[PDB]
Amino acid sequence: ADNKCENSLRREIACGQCRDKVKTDGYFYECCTSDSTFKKCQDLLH
Repeated sequence: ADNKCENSLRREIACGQCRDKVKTDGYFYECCTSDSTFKKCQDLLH
């Protein structure tokens, strides 16, 4: 898929945080193109 975050600044800023917390390389690029993966990240930030 394409980089959704590239179009949504919020999605980019959000993934950036989880990328560090989750401590998983590629996570940022994964959640950016993964609606399901965002669910988990949404819980952590919550």
